[PDB]
Amino acid sequence: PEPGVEVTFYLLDREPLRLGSGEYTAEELCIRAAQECSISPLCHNLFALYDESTKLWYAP
Repeated sequence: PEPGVEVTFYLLDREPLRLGSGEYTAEELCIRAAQECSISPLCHNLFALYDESTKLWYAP
């Protein structure tokens, strides 16, 4: 609805990430999310981004 970027998490205990302006790559956002979800660096390799409305996974 409202303009902007909203990266959601399946854990309701964590606030969804918000962005307003800038240029970013997928890996940077993945790292930022992993910091919020307290994922160890050894296991962040298994995670990525996905879009429900388009059924497409972003490249790294």
